[PDB]
Amino acid sequence: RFRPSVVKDCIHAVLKEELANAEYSPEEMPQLTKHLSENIKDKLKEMGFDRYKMVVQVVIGEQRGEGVFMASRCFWDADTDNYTHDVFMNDSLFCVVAAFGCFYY
Amino acid sequence: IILTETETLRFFDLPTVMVSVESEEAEKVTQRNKNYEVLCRNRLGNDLYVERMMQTFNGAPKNKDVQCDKIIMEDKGIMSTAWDLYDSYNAMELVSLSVKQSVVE
Amino acid sequence: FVVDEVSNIVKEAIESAIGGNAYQHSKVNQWTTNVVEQTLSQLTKLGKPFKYIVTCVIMQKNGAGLHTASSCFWDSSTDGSCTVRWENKTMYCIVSAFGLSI
Amino acid sequence: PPVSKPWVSLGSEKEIEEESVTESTKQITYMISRKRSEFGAPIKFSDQNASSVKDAYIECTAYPDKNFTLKQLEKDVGMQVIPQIKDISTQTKWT
Amino acid sequence: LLSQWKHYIQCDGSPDPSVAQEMNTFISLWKEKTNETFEEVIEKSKVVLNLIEKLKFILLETPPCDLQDKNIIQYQESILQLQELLHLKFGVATEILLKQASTLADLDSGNMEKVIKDENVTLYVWANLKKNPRHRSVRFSETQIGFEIPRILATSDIAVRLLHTVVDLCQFTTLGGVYHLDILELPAFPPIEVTLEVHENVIFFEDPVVVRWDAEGKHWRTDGISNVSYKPKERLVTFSLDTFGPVTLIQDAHINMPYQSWELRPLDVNKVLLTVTTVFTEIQIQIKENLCMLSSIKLKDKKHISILEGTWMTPIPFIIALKEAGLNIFPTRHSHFYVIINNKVPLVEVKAYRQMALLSSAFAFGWSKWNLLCNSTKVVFKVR
Amino acid sequence: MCDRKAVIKNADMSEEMQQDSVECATQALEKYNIEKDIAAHIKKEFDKKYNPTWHCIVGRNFGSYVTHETKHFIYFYLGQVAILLFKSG
Amino acid sequence: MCDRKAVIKNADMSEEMQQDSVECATQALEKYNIEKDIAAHIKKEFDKKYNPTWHCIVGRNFGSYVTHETKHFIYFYLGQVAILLFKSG
Amino acid sequence: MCDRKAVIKNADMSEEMQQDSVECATQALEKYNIEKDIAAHIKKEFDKKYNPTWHCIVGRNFGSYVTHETKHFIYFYLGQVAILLFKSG
Amino acid sequence: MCDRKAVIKNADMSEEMQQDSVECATQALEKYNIEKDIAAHIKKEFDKKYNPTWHCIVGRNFGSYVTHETKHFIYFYLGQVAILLFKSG
Amino acid sequence: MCDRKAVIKNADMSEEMQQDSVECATQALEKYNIEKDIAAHIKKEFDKKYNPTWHCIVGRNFGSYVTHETKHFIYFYLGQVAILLFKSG
Amino acid sequence: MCDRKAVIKNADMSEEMQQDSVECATQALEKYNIEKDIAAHIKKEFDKKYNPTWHCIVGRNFGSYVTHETKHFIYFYLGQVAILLFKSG
Repeated sequence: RFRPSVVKDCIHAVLKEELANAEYSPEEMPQLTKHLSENIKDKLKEMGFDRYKMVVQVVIGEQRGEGVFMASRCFWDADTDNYTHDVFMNDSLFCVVAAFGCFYY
Repeated sequence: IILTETETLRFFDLPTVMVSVESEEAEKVTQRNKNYEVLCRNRLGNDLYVERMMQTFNGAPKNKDVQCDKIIMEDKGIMSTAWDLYDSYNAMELVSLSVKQSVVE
Repeated sequence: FVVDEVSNIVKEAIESAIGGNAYQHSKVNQWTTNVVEQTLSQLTKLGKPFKYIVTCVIMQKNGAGLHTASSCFWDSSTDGSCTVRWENKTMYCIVSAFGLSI
Repeated sequence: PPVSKPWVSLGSEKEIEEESVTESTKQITYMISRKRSEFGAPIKFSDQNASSVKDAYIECTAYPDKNFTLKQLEKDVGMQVIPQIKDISTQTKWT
Repeated sequence: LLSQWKHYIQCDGSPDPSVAQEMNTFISLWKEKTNETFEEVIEKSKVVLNLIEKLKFILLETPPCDLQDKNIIQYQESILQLQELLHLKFGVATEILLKQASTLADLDSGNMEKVIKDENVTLYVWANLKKNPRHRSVRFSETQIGFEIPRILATSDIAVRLLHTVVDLCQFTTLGGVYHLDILELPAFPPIEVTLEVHENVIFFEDPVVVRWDAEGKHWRTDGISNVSYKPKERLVTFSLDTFGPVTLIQDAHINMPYQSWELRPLDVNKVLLTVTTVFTEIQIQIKENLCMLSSIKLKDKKHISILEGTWMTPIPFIIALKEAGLNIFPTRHSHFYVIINNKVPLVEVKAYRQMALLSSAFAFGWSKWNLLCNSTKVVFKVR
Repeated sequence: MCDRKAVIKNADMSEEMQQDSVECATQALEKYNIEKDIAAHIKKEFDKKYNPTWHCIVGRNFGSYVTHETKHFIYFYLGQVAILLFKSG
Repeated sequence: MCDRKAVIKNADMSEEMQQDSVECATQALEKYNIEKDIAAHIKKEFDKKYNPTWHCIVGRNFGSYVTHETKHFIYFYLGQVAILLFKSG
Repeated sequence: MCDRKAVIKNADMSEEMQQDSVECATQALEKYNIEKDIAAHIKKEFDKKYNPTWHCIVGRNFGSYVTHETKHFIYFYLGQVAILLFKSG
Repeated sequence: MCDRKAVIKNADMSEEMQQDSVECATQALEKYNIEKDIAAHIKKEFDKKYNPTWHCIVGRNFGSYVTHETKHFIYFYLGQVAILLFKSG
Repeated sequence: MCDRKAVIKNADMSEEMQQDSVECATQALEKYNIEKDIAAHIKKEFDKKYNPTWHCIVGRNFGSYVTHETKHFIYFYLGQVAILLFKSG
Repeated sequence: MCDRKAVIKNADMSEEMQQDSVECATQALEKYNIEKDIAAHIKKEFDKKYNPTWHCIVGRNFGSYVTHETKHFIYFYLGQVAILLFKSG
């Protein structure tokens, strides 16, 4: 079964590992977000959720005093399918990672 | 398979700071900035920025436990057979006629 | 999962909820709610055997950069993803809808 | 003695009604029935990277905006503990 | 009370509805039970109607001197709560069926049609899945009941539902139940033509008047209804509605309580037969001990087979059953306002009927035409 | 009037409102039969005349270890139905 | 008019708009049940009436360390609900 | 290892500590047979790990109406034993 | 070292001083049991860290509408205790 | 009045309510001849008077092993009719 | 192996557990010629398999009125012996 707290802990571990010294740069940054989304997806594979489709979304942006809102309304089977998220935020950027695990019948 | 719409799932909420100079709130912004600078400059009257204590009074929670009274649980078996019925009746009539004969003397 | 149909539904929900309104963070939460609620309602009215995951990003246009990337995992023949970016003079709205067959 | 004055609404409840998030539609529930023999189907799942699909990544580029040079110090933010006092009801399952 | 005990064992001996604590326990179990199907709601609706009927029997059989006002209002509130919760559970089960069947906005089914027929509730649901403006005649299969929806309703995402369960109600009676016509949202405004079928248990001696329920006024009204046409051979009522809602067919409340003649003759010492001949029908009723039964009906000198025939029951349920079947020969206190009667003194009537029943075991009594011409203080009748 | 005797088992209360809890339980068992509805009636009534959160446990077989405010614990039997009512918040 | 008694705990202003804070807190407790809303109403009206630089916080279990202006600090109870209101701008 | 399946009925929780509540109830059912000691074990372990002022109700026939702080409510079944664990205070 | 997980609900800082808000609260929860002293420790430490115009509230059931400096707002849960840290001025 | 002497064989009961079982059996045999209706009349009167969790077995040849509440087991003879009345629930 | 047929007169159970009642009754009739020991065998087998508080009535003349839990009732004949099995408690 998809465990949101363990998935959140692993997501937080990767976010703290990678984004601790990361500043804003639009040149390196699309590749960085694609790599982060793929890496979070692959580590949720390595956790090993059987018969579970995985949806990972990463939204990172510049910090300048801006106004951001991230939220989701979704339509799943509430007994088997579940979700989590994490937020990293430093001097130069903000990062949001959302994970949605959906059991397949 | 039951599929249900989930609730509000907020993942991130960053309030803005950057308000445009062309925005309608910009003059309120500038007046608030000037008032905050005036406050940060002036400490005239007594201790103008005196730090004060306050604390809500609630709680004092103590412990007593409750266990319901256990209904005592007993198995029992009976014998409803007509032969036992007639034998029992013969036994009580025999003991009644036995005890009825001792009062004459 | 029709990507064009999902994109049209997402665009209709964004235009119905946000509109031509300027940036007000007191109303950003309500706009975020209404966009994905309308999108989810229209996807369920389509009623194809898909679990739907609809997420919204709403971003003030102050010059700060933003992006959205999704690396996900499914049966690629049946399930699909559709991300739509919308903007006005003051807003960015990036809505991602994922349909996953049952 | 100070008489308890009648409360006079002063317009700051209107912005609360603006700020309050209300769900426009009821929660929609769908039931789908499938035969048990079709459950436990063989799995054909594949990775979809963000670099593999054009729609999987969307970027808003950064630009120096001279309009947003007015550095306010003054954002009004509201928060609360997760709502409802939660007077919830539980009952044992009665046969 | 003993008959309550007996048929309580025979029909619902397991649930135990007769005690008020277990009645509130039933309210409790219906609140606990979720996702109730229509068949489950019907199966418990039998218990609901049994409880309402028992409370009505208590209120009508227990004398008002022995009935406390608290008891009367408690039983009436229990009846109203049972009716409202029962209709709410029918609505919940109908919503469950609608969300089971409709599913998609279009469903790829063309036009969903569902007819469910029960003893008390008859349901017709049609869904506009195709949204075809050219299809405006919604006719349910195997019935002539239908609608003629406008083009906007034929293009809209609607379902039309029929649920067959200021008008002076002292002058007019509601007959055939209530037809709840509704436009529900599927999960310039011409009147909609509605064709309905009259209930077979109701005899309309005239054309029924179509009235609609002003829910804001909480009364029946004759406005908003046009194109009223009645086919008595097919028992079909066609009428145009400006706005859908609860709709019922009414007739004047006092039409057949007046009659021509009567005769109470003894069959045995413990049995009599009362033959009452009206303008429309001759009703023979057999009275034995505490039970009365509908012996025979002669509808214009033609024998009519009724469901109530052959069934013995206590006098007040006999009156209720005949009134519900439409064989109302039991007048009310307001019946003299709308019926031409030869009003006698109530004390003279009470004494005369007491001696009538005392001598009814061996004497036959017949209607006298000189009763009409004797005054109020006196009564004239034939004896043998 | 259901003749169910109130048997006080554990009560750090004052005596006036112990009668209030007994009367509220007597009213709640008369109208309701679900133990959570009885717990709904007793707690909500105690919410209107004392104010803080309150917690009511009604049933015939339960064991509890709860933390209550001072002068705010009562546990009693109304016949064979055990009502636990403690205030915490 | 909910008769919630105003028990002023720490008063550091003039009496006129101590009454206004009591009156303002009465408005929010009647139309709202969420303490964020009660904090939002008193803050912004005091922003509207006594310069747009105030701060309000409302709740039942909260103890602060705050910086205010002299002649701009109150903390009071309207019934049980504790309301702290201070200007720091 | 007693094969008693955890049937979650209502859980305003997080999922890791849904497992902790199930594991602690499994240890409490295995170690104690009186429901007051089972409620003592589950609540006290949730006092040390997730702060004080928790409440545990353990039984087979009880109906409750309880006020809990948010993300701190679970009510589940371990076999035929119903465990109500909510936090207030 | 109490295992109270730091859950951040709303943050407008850097990671250097989101973590500073986490550790100073962890020191303040351990040192003080009264929420006013916990808020006293948090604001005093951050008055000497990021200029002496901060404000702190420590508690469990409250709501605020506060005005904050750029890059100087955070609201997080240290286990069950809700702590706001905003700088005004 | 039928002179059916009551023979008490096994009564985990009280003395006043042994007589209540005998008298309720006396009216049940007098009113009803079918043993399932005799069991119906005895059970409900015990359901109404004490608690609605009784069970009644009426017959001449039946061997049972029933689980009863203590002070709630009777098995007696009324003529040639054996009546087992036990409470469980 | 005696060919004692099982005709099910009344059954509020499931099919796999009605069959277990039939098979246990067939074993109980084989080993025990006494109806209470037949009833003791069927009930105690059902106590350990489908939880306690079962009741078994075995005999050749009995009219009963019993309260049973849902999906826990049967009344059936094994040859000429009617065996009544219900769960309550």
